[PDB]
Amino acid sequence: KQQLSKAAKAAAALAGGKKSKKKWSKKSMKDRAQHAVILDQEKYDRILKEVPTYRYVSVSVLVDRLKIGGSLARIALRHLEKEGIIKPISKHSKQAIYTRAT
Amino acid sequence: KKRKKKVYTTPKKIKHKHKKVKLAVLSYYKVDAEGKVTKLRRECSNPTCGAGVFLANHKDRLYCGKCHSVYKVNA
RNA sequence: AAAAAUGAUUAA
RNA sequence: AGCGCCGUGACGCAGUAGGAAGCGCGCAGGGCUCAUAACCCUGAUGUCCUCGGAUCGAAACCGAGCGGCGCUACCA
RNA sequence: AGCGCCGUGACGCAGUGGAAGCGCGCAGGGCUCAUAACCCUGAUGUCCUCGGAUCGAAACCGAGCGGCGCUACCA
RNA sequence: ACCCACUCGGCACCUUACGAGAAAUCAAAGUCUUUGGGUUCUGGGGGGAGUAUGGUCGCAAGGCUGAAACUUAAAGGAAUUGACGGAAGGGCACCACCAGGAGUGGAGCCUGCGGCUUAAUUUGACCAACACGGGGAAACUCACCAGGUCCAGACACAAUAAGGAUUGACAGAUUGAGAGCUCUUUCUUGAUUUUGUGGGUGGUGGUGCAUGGCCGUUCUUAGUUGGUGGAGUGAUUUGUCUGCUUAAUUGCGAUAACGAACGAGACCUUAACCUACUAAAUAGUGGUGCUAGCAUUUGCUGGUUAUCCACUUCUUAGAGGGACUAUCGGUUUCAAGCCGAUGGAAGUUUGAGGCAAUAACAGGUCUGUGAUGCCCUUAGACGUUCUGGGCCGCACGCGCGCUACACUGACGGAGCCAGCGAGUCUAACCUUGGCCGAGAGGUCUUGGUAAUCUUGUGAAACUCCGUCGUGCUGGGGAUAGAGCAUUGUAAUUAUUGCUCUUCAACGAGGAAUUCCUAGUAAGCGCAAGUCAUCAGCUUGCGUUGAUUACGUCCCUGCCCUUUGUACACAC
Ligand SMILES: [K+]
Ligand SMILES: [K+]
Ligand SMILES: [K+]
Ligand SMILES: [K+]
Ligand SMILES: [Mg+2]
Ligand SMILES: [Mg+2]
Ligand SMILES: [Mg+2]
Ligand SMILES: [Mg+2]
Ligand SMILES: [Mg+2]
Ligand SMILES: [Mg+2]
Ligand SMILES: [Mg+2]
Ligand SMILES: [Mg+2]
Ligand SMILES: [Mg+2]
Repeated sequence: KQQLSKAAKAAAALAGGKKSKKKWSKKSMKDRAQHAVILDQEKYDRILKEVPTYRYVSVSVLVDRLKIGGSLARIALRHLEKEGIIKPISKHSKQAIYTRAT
Repeated sequence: KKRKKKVYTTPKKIKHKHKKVKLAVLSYYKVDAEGKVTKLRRECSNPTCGAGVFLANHKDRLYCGKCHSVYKVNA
């Protein structure tokens, strides 16, 4: 076919090297979301108060409705199951399902 | 595939030729007036060297020729 | 019944 | 006739305000092709019109010649 | 002789004292057997030079360069 | 006004040509080399050119009449076969689309190509090149570059040829080198040879556009050919087909064709089904029949073809059987067939393959071939070996891929499961087990020439239980630093493995584009090929196992028929 001249090949290579990274996407980022992994007194009172009347209890709903990390959600959830104010339905790792007691 | 010619950057070196000396009966055996003869050449120690081995002479060493051995004269 | 141009020379 | 200009490979064009020349066609040789053409690479090709001057050094500055360009050329 | 205007990307041209833009051209990818068209993307400028005023000039001032012009009438 | 029979004249039709024609065709285009009814006009290869000039007519536009110079090997007619059509009809395909799935194109890295660079960065290939040459190259391979050797210059002729014709050489320069290659002095063998002229032998030299063979493609479709007969002057055609049907030129059939051949089918391999035969410590199971270890009103294991016996269900391989769309209900030019249901292991030819026609491509390969013509080269070799380097080189562009962007996840502990393989005695192959080591590994034995051993390849994805917590985060693991090992003579330009450290882009990717219809897609690993070492590749194997569609010709193409053509180098 048509061979390009050396100057044209150099121009193309230099253009490719100078070229910026054309990311072909719209990059939208959500804002910083923090959850108090450390459990202070006010958050514990909020737990002991409003965790009852919750129709559905799980790590995700504890995270969404209360700014606590998944680790604190899991340990506090098992603590509430020990206190017996929530009864289980399906017991399984990676997914917990809990409702009101009695 | 078009090829170039092998141009050489060095002088050609000569294949060696055996040196031509017409002295092969002169410097080996000598005849006394009576006729008694004892070879002046030495003998290779190794049995597989031959009685007529005719160890050569150099400036500082002795060369065998067959067994490629090296000796000294003041041993 | 939308639009659709082009394709070097020679070689039974 | 005057006043400005210009002349750089075989052909055109680029220098610049002095430290020796670039580009494009053409030529030749390569790469591709059955072989070409186009294309690509490389090389060659300019004693910068001639002569003279100033300069350490001129294709660039100054003078002459040659050739071409442009403008000007009683008077009532 | 006197006077006026122009010079910006390869080309033709805009341009508000806060670093320059339109159209083509060019470049990369795609589609096509291939080129064009087409689609998706990029890049290109001592703003004729050299100094000055301004914090900062493409614009203002001074020169220098190259083009375009205008007046050129009464005798 | 209709009907029947006629008749003259007219516009025309249908059949066949007896005849004519180059044919298309023609009741005239017949009565024509068997050439003559009368008469008018026109043509003489294609262009120049219906042009120039003159004349004539016209208001003009232009008309009528009308050359030559020059130029050229065809231009043209009719028909045949193919090819093509933004032509028609009928079928068809996930290398086409529809409904979708998974992607690729974006990122990092691996690999191949181009280009740059280079001493060389060897080279072929541009749907049908680009993880292709089984091409994952440290030496070799190797074909490239910088150099050093050797002839493996058979044979014929001639010349040298009594120390010759010729080698080999330890030591010192010398060369990267312990190559006497070149030399520095002189020893060994002895018509094996040296030299030149013919010739021959080699060449990963060139030419695949000189060729063979092979392969790929046309072309995954259903197509292809002759004998005799028919049609045609002929090239050619019919057979070989309008309809229906099939995946099929598969059939039902129609029929100037009849009977035939290749391909398709049939065939062979392979996954399924066989409580039916043959059997088996190299496949098994069971009797616990022999002892027992554990728990205890009976289960799980250890030693079982000399510590025995029985049986082939699981397993294997021999001979077979089994499916033929069986039966039934529908539908049909009621024929080929097709759609449902019932049985059956199996009802898209049951699935998947192997083989696979005529004709061709200037397709690829001379670098697979002691396959090969011709050309070139042949001692300072384009021969062949040795050392080193290169093939990997990086401003860049592209094609296969691997790993990812995470919670349907990562990490940690545990549960715990395949099938295909392969593997040493002309020597170190597959490795149990024991011990040391964090690991990679190291050491001592064992078994296996193999349904016996590695090995139940205890693979991974997967499942459970915990840590993380939507933060480029503990996702990702690029780049880079330091050390420890294995292969190999040789690891630097890092073979690879292991440990610690660094922890980059990457937030699901523009235009665009690939593959696929059921045990399929996809996910997941394993084995084998190359292998001394090296998988991100390929060839297979199993594991987990979707969605969507049973369609159409819209796009991209294929087959048949009709048609048009100024194409045949074939749009
Ligand atoms: K495609
Ligand atoms: K194909
Ligand atoms: K992927
Ligand atoms: K070598
Ligand atoms: Mg053409
Ligand atoms: Mg004529
Ligand atoms: Mg090599
Ligand atoms: Mg060929
Ligand atoms: Mg036929
Ligand atoms: Mg390579
Ligand atoms: Mg991190
Ligand atoms: Mg491979
Ligand atoms: Mg065309």
